[PDB]
Amino acid sequence: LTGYDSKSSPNFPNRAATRERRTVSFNARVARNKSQAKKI
Amino acid sequence: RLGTVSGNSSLDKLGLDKFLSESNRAYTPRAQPGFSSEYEQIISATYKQLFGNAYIMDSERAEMAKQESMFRDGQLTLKDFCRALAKTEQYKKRFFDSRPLYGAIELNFKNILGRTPDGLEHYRAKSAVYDTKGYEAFVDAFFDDGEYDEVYDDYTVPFYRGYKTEANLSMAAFTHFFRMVRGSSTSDKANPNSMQKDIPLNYYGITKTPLAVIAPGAAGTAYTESFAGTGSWQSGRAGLNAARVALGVPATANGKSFRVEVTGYTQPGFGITAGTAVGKLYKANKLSRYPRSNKSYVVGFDELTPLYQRITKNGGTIASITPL
Amino acid sequence: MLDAFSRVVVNSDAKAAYVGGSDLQALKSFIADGNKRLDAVNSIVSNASCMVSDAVSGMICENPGLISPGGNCYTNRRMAACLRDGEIILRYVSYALLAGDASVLEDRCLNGLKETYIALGVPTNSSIRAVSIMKAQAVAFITNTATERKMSFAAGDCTSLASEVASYFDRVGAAIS
Amino acid sequence: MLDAFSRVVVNSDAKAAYVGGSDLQALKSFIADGNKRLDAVNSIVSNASCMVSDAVSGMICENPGLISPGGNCYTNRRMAACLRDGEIILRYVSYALLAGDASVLEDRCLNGLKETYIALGVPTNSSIRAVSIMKAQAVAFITNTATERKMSFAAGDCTSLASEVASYFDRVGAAIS
Amino acid sequence: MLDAFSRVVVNSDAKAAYVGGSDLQALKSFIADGNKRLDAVNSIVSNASCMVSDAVSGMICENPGLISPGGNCYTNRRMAACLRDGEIILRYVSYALLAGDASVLEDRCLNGLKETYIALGVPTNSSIRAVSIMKAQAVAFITNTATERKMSFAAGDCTSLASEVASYFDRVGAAIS
Amino acid sequence: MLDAFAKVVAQADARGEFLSNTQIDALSKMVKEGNQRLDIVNKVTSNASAIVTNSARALFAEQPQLIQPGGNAYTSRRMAACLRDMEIVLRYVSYAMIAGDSSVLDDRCLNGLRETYQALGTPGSSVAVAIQKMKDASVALANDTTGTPIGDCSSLVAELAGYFDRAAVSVV
Amino acid sequence: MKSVITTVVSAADAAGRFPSNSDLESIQGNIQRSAARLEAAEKLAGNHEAVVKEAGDACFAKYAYLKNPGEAGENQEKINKCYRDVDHYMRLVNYCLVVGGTGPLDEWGIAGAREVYRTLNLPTSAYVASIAYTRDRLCVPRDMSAQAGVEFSAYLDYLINALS
Amino acid sequence: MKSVITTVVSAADAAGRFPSNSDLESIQGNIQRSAARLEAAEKLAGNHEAVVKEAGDACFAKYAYLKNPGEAGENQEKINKCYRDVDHYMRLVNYCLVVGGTGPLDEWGIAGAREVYRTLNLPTSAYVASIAYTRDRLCVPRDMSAQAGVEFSAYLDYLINALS
Ligand SMILES: *C(=C)C1=C(C)[C@@H](Cc2[nH]c(/C=C3N=C(/C=C4\NC(=O)[C@H](C)[C@H]4CC)C(C)=C\3CCC(=O)O)c(CCC(=O)O)c2C)NC1=O
Ligand SMILES: *[C@@H](C)[C@H]1/C(=C/C2=NC(=C\c3[nH]c(C[C@H]4NC(=O)C(C=C)=C4C)c(C)c3CCC(=O)O)/C(CCC(=O)O)=C2C)NC(=O)[C@@H]1C
Ligand SMILES: *[C@@H](C)[C@H]1/C(=C/C2=NC(=C\c3[nH]c(C[C@H]4NC(=O)C(C=C)=C4C)c(C)c3CCC(=O)O)/C(CCC(=O)O)=C2C)NC(=O)[C@@H]1C
Ligand SMILES: *[C@@H](C)[C@H]1/C(=C/C2=NC(=C\c3[nH]c(C[C@H]4NC(=O)C(C=C)=C4C)c(C)c3CCC(=O)O)/C(CCC(=O)O)=C2C)NC(=O)[C@@H]1C
Ligand SMILES: *[C@@H](C)[C@H]1/C(=C/C2=NC(=C\c3[nH]c(C[C@H]4NC(=O)C(C=C)=C4C)c(C)c3CCC(=O)O)/C(CCC(=O)O)=C2C)NC(=O)[C@@H]1C
Ligand SMILES: *[C@H](C)[C@H]1/C(=C/C2=NC(=C\c3[nH]c(C[C@H]4NC(=O)C(C=C)=C4C)c(C)c3CCC(=O)O)/C(CCC(=O)O)=C2C)NC(=O)[C@@H]1C
Ligand SMILES: *[C@H](C)[C@H]1/C(=C/C2=NC(=C\c3[nH]c(C[C@H]4NC(=O)C(C=C)=C4C)c(C)c3CCC(=O)O)/C(CCC(=O)O)=C2C)NC(=O)[C@@H]1C
Ligand SMILES: *[C@H](C)[C@H]1/C(=C/C2=NC(=C\c3[nH]c(C[C@H]4NC(=O)C(C=C)=C4C)c(C)c3CCC(=O)O)/C(CCC(=O)O)=C2C)NC(=O)[C@@H]1C
Ligand SMILES: *[C@H](C)[C@H]1/C(=C/C2=NC(=C\c3[nH]c(C[C@H]4NC(=O)C(C=C)=C4C)c(C)c3CCC(=O)O)/C(CCC(=O)O)=C2C)NC(=O)[C@@H]1C
Ligand SMILES: *[C@H](C)[C@H]1/C(=C/C2=NC(=C\c3[nH]c(C[C@H]4NC(=O)C(C=C)=C4C)c(C)c3CCC(=O)O)/C(CCC(=O)O)=C2C)NC(=O)[C@@H]1C
Ligand SMILES: *[C@H](C)[C@H]1/C(=C/C2=NC(=C\c3[nH]c(C[C@H]4NC(=O)C(C=C)=C4C)c(C)c3CCC(=O)O)/C(CCC(=O)O)=C2C)NC(=O)[C@@H]1C
Ligand SMILES: C=CC1=C(C)[C@@H](Cc2[nH]c(/C=C3N=C(/C=C4\NC(=O)[C@H](C)[C@H]4CC)C(C)=C\3CCC(=O)O)c(CCC(=O)O)c2C)NC1=O
Ligand SMILES: C=CC1=C(C)[C@@H](Cc2[nH]c(/C=C3N=C(/C=C4\NC(=O)[C@H](C)[C@H]4CC)C(C)=C\3CCC(=O)O)c(CCC(=O)O)c2C)NC1=O
Ligand SMILES: C=CC1=C(C)[C@@H](Cc2[nH]c(/C=C3N=C(/C=C4\NC(=O)[C@H](C)[C@H]4CC)C(C)=C\3CCC(=O)O)c(CCC(=O)O)c2C)NC1=O
Repeated sequence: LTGYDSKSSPNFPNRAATRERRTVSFNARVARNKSQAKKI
Repeated sequence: RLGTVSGNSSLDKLGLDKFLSESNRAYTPRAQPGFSSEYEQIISATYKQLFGNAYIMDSERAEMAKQESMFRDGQLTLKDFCRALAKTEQYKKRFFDSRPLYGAIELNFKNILGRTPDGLEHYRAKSAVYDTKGYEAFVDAFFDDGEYDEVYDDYTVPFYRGYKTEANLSMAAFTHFFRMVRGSSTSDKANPNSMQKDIPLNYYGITKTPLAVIAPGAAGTAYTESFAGTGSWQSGRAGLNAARVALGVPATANGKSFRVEVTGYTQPGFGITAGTAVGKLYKANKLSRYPRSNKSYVVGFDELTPLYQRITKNGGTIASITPL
Repeated sequence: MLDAFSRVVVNSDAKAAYVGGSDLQALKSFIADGNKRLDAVNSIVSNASCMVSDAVSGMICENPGLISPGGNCYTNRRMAACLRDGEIILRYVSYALLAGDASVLEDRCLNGLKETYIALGVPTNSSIRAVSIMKAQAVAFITNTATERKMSFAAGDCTSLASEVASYFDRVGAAIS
Repeated sequence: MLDAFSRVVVNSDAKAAYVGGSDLQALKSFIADGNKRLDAVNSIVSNASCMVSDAVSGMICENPGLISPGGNCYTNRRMAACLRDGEIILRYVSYALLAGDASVLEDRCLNGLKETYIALGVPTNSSIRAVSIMKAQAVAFITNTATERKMSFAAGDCTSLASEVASYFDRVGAAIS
Repeated sequence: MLDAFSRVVVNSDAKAAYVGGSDLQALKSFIADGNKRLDAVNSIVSNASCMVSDAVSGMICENPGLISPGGNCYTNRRMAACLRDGEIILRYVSYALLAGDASVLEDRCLNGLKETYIALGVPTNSSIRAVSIMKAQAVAFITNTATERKMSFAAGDCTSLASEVASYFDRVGAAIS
Repeated sequence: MLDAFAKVVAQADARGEFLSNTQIDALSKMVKEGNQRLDIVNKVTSNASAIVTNSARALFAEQPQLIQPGGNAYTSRRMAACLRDMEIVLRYVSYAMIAGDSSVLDDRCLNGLRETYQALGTPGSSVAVAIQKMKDASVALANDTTGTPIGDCSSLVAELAGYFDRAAVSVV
Repeated sequence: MKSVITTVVSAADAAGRFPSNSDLESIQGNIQRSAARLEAAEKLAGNHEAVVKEAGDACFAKYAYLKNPGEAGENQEKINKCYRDVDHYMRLVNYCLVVGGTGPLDEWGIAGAREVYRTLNLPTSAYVASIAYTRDRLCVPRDMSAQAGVEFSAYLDYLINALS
Repeated sequence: MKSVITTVVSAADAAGRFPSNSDLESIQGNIQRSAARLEAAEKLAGNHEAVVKEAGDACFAKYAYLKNPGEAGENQEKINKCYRDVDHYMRLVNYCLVVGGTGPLDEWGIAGAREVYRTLNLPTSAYVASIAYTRDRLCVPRDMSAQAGVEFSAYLDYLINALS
């Protein structure tokens, strides 16, 4: 095993709450790390 | 104005008035072209919060032109602005390179997160990232963990929250908030517990020792005390501050016991008169009547009213009385 | 933070010792009465809502100056904060009853509460009547002695837990006075 | 925070009284003398950027050691901040004249300025000279008694509004001392 | 942002022309009929929460599929937000009536609403009906065509804003579509 | 401590300037009101027991929970410490009336009075009601024309009310 | 304390600017309302004991089940605490009429109302049954002027939406 | 566009609130000030070509050194790019007298002006001299009324305090 733990990366998509956030900030948190492969 | 009972409110009279008014919420993804008069308010509100009422001259600000341009483009407040701003040189100059490591952690909790490190493990969780991965990943750990995303939004400026019950820290970290944030007309360089050169909550932040809260603007707002341990194992000196315990037979005789803190002790204004003495002005060792201002006392109830008159009739002023 | 089991292992850590005969006998007794410890905690959290409404209304009807203009519980924002300042207090005492150790309300609730209430202006001589009422309610629930609510239980005795929960409720009044 | 109408409410709330024909008369003159107060803040926001630099130079011309190497206003960045420090003080006095009562500069500027200036090392005699200049600059602007600039008003009296803004400047010197 | 006053100052700016007596009558009648704008926002905001709950529970009495099992308005959590999605859009068209121009909500309320409702599966069939009956509650309050509420207003005409506020209600029904 | 004459000197010494001709006119106006300044502190210190006890009795008459068993004035010692504090404040207001400024009132009475009453548990809302009741018991007593020649005292009576309102607001 | 003055000196301190004529023309409207808005608070103060009694007696008369045992209106001291609970609300609407805005209402009575009536079992449906009586009982030719009753009835509807 | 309307609807939105009574009477003051703000705008709009001329050459009288080589006034096109640069500032004031507030100045004129004037080598002291010319020879019974001139000059000295 690598370290003391194996927590996931913050670069992984769908990691924040997205429960009762604003419509400006809801759309920012669903497309967190998906923009690259859509354009690839 | 001071007090806790006048306007049926108590937090806006501890120096948190102007902080209790603002939101700065950035109601759109990108900044609208053609105009700047709305996002300039968002930019400058982020500057006064993240740098902590610091002055940034217009040549110092012009170093950070690139960043302010991407945030005004289609990028976000926390990761593209507040994380970029804390990796500039105008941030690292004041809060990182001037201090030891624990001064940097206490100011990143205050600036980025708006609260206080309570306990040794909040320090150690952030200290260990610097030793293995340098500064540029040490700032990331204040952002890309599970505290920032659930409290502040993607486009809200990180307001202060270390005083309220929702930040589930402690009640000792409540008193530590009113040592860091000493009002609204104050900065980090401009408060007498950290002059941008030291660690503000060093012994009290590690051991979670609660402090007496002294309101900014009160008569006795200049109270500051120095630190020395006592006891022969840690090789310390007796006689600097007062104890915080009131342990013995003097605890419950003369009533219950309190801890009083005085600040202003000058050489004139001791005797039972109105004027200074004239003559030699000092004894043969020429120290002072009070070799340092900011004396603290431990006193019972039945000796509280004679002590009070000894404090005030000899020039001192009372900063805080807490029961022990 | 620390339970009854981890309290023992930090005492035998100082001795560089293991756990043997005499130091497991008081710990197996915790497991023995462990069904009664769960069976007492559930009797509190089942009806804690009436326990915090009756408690801060017993302080008010004893001290009528708390709802005067200029009283600490005068407006609705100050009264609603009182209704949850005591609901936080009851949450952490029921943690120390469940874990069998008072090192959880000592850390996250009691440490620094006295310096916090004197800053905000909360009268601490009237905050202790609200806890002493809750002390009388909590020992009248883990023994079936509540006047207007009877709860079914297995037969037996629970007076040791009545002195355990009364030591937690008295150190809340010892940390803020 | 608290304007003039917001001060008679909190004073009558401690009595838990209704505002009536004895307290409304003090505020009925406040709306009759409102077109003068609007006419007078306009005379100080207009001449604001010149009042600051005249007062930081006027402090320096009486204390020439303040630009000496070791003085508080030596370099550019220490001088640039004194022009900033001196106009946030003026900006809250233009607020407290606009509201009516002194509780916007008291709790946002003078709540914490005493220990601001004894941590940076700013001399508390030089700064209250720069306040006392702008005190005289605003009083001579409110009445049309300035030497080099006169502004066209409808004829009357503003002696009450002149002595009110002197009291706002006079407590800045009492606070940071 | 851009109200009815700021609408003419960018139309004249983009042609680089002074605003003059050719087009200062459209803002002369706007000011002279400004009390009708104040007598219309005050006749909406007095029951602004009431006309939500009559409409969000009036949407479902044409369509029982919303409180079907598996429906979009099934639980209490989804019913809390539907009454919350229904008080924002009413609040933001209050902002578009005090301003006089729609531009307060095409950058704040409607900027990207279409992509969030197709993310959560909020259907476009009901939200148009949810605002169409709230629009009919809006246009029936500024004139006195409401049934059990008849506010005492000064006489005149209000068919001008009634063709305006409903034009601010079908633009969201064309944006979320 | 300072008085109204040592206040102008301590102001002028910090600027190091010679007192103007129009600043001796202010101090010579201040001596012409000198007999009436003595006529107010004589009318107050000759009524001090009647000022306190008539205003203490009026306090517990409308706030009976102070002297109810359990309140913060139920004991003989908790009551004798209450009439002492109402006489402490009146003593340092009459000190601050011959002096002409509230410097002995702050440094020896009020700086620390709010911090004391938060520690002990004394309700600060009722110390205001106690202080405000002694103010108009003394203001109406200082407008007594008997024994003094009839003139005007309305700029000195308004000053005595200002010291009471300062000590009332510095405890809440 | 949201009033017209405290709106603009807190909007300006947000930006960090001086009061311009976007802050001076606001207080001109404070003069164009105080001649009639202060007229209602003059009438309400000298009449409130004749109004708070009529307001509660239109609540218990409709909500007659509240005087049953087990409820929140048991005995006389609870009903005496029910006129104390309403004569605050007729005092807080008096305080909002003199500050101009809705300052005292949304931070003294409203702020925290959802937790002090749900805990103490106080029905929030009876509060609106008494305030709407006072709104529907408002007769502008006799009792007021025609411009006080526009704005005096506008703060009761601020309560009703914030209680419902 | 920091006018009286767009500063109350931004204050309520930051709190999440409906437009309350403190918002509705700060826009009453917008009505009782337009009669002394709009007639000062059309008078500028019908006479801007003759007032920007005598204000333009005022800085070319005082700072007569400007027509040296290496400075702002070499050739005729630098004069034509100068009587345009001052013609805009009377238009942006004319927009601030029809929007009510100081909106169009501090986003189009003031914003970004300190850095375009430092690198193009334009001395700002001739801007504050040409502006303070037309600020100082208007007389209140002839060209305006006593209420339009205080409104007109207040947006004039907003420029000079922003440049200097
Ligand atoms: C069920 C199928 C059903 C309902 C539930 C109810 C809801 C509803 N109401 C309308 C029309 C109006 N609603 C109004 C709102 C109010 N009237 C009031 O007096 C109070 C203050 C307020 C409620 C808090 C108004 C003024 C109207 C217009 C007049 C009228 O009475 O019609 C609709 C719209 C119907 C449609 O066109 O689809 C609905 C759904 N009505 C139901 O039928
Ligand atoms: C809510 C009804 C609970 C409940 C709680 C219990 N309360 C108990 C004792 C108790 N209650 C009060 C408050 C009451 N006395 C007053 O004088 C006033 C107001 C003026 C009120 C509201 C007090 C003060 C006390 C204790 C006395 C003391 O120690 O100081 C209690 C213990 C047994 C009993 O008295 O019934 C309980 C269980 N009872 C319930 O059933 C629901 C769940
Ligand atoms: C004193 C506090 C009480 C009392 C306690 C007793 N409880 C006894 C047994 C018991 N209780 C439960 C339920 C409890 N166990 C759980 O696992 C959970 C939740 C997950 C709960 C709430 C159980 C299952 C049992 C075991 C036997 C049974 O009832 O079937 C008990 C007797 C057994 C023992 O002492 O170990 C006592 C004395 N009884 C009282 O009279 C007072 C009120
Ligand atoms: C004392 C400071 C001055 C002085 C003041 C007076 N001003 C008077 C009238 C006045 N000023 C204005 C402009 C002001 N009101 C606004 O609403 C705005 C912007 C939003 C501004 C800048 C107005 C409209 C008026 C009223 C004019 C009128 O109605 O005729 C004034 C006369 C009124 C009174 O006496 O009550 C006075 C005395 N004048 C002075 O001579 C000293 C130096
Ligand atoms: C259509 C919505 C109505 C209607 C509206 C009219 N209202 C008229 C005048 C008016 N409204 C008010 C109150 C308003 N002014 C304020 O300053 C505030 C709040 C701060 C409010 C709510 C006033 C003061 C006036 C002026 C006349 C008066 O004082 O009574 C009006 C006549 C003026 C015009 O037409 O320009 C109309 C038509 N009337 C209707 O018939 C429907 C129901
Ligand atoms: C001037 C000779 C050009 C020209 C320049 C403009 N650029 C404008 C906006 C803008 N530019 C950038 C790119 C910039 N940011 C970066 O981080 C980097 C490289 C690392 C570059 C080159 C961005 C991101 C933006 C967005 C707007 C903003 O940042 O606030 C611009 C318009 C400004 C506005 O819209 O307010 C201009 C005029 N444009 C031209 O026509 C000539 C060719
Ligand atoms: C009610 C029975 C009391 C009383 C309660 C009040 N508490 C007030 C504010 C407040 N209280 C706490 C302590 C609480 N929060 C915690 O996080 C923890 C421990 C985990 C505890 C015990 C805090 C931190 C605060 C600050 C406010 C906040 O966090 O939001 C309060 C004042 C509210 C206000 O200032 O408006 C009251 C009235 N006071 C009483 O009179 C009775 C005795
Ligand atoms: C000029 C008249 C003075 C003087 C001024 C200096 N002030 C300096 C720093 C400074 N001042 C403040 C307070 C200011 N900020 C506010 O927000 C408010 C009111 C709300 C005020 C009055 C702060 C917070 C700071 C710290 C700036 C920072 O740390 O970045 C200062 C030092 C600047 C520096 O060290 O870079 C000076 C020289 N000093 C004088 O000698 C005259 C009397
Ligand atoms: C009710 C009449 C509708 C309906 C409403 C629902 N909306 C739900 C979630 C939701 N809505 C929005 C937009 C709203 N948030 C904003 O910040 C703004 C503008 C400033 C608006 C208009 C967002 C961003 C979300 C995401 C989740 C959230 O933020 O709470 C929703 C589902 C809630 C849930 O999934 O838990 C419902 C039911 N849907 C309907 O069927 C009717 C037509
Ligand atoms: C003001 C609250 C009274 C009032 C006072 C007046 N007293 C006047 C003269 C005066 N007062 C005293 C007594 C004072 N001088 C002392 O030396 C001592 C203590 C030893 C005291 C108490 C004296 C001796 C004099 C005579 C000097 C003189 O004639 O001024 C006085 C002037 C008289 C006048 O103006 O006619 C006034 C006004 N008079 C009032 O009406 C209120 C109630
Ligand atoms: C008021 C202080 C004096 C006064 C001065 C004179 N001005 C003269 C001509 C003139 N004035 C202006 C400014 C004025 N005209 C406008 O169109 C506008 C704004 C839209 C303003 C403020 C201009 C532009 C001109 C030249 C062209 C023209 O006449 O319109 C003038 C006559 C010639 C001269 O001396 O320059 C005088 C005496 N006039 C007065 O009556 C009082 C004494
Ligand atoms: C929650 C789930 C979860 C995961 C699965 C990983 C997914 C993941 N892997 C990598 C990143 C990577 N992952 C691999 C792994 C592999 N490449 C190979 O050649 C092999 C096929 C395979 C393992 C045997 C490699 C080599 C990188 C490259 C790291 C780099 O680019 O430096 C990254 C980007 C780096 C980072 O964000 O830290 C992420 C998000 N992280 C997560 O959070
Ligand atoms: C200054 C702001 C201010 C308020 C807005 C009110 C709000 C308020 N009311 C009550 C308390 C109460 N309020 C009422 C009134 C009623 N109960 C009902 O069921 C009826 C609906 C209604 C009659 C009109 C009653 C009966 C109580 C006492 C309930 C109890 O504890 O027995 C309490 C608890 C403190 C107390 O018991 O007095 C508070 C904070 N009080 C305030 O001080
Ligand atoms: C819509 C708002 C708006 C403005 C406020 C101005 C502002 C402005 N002026 C100039 C540009 C200029 N402005 C001036 C004017 C002057 N130079 C001086 O020193 C005197 C103070 C003044 C004469 C009275 C001159 C001479 C130039 C040309 C500078 C150059 O091109 O080198 C430019 C650069 C583009 C250009 O060269 O035209 C801009 C943005 N233009 C605008 O479009």
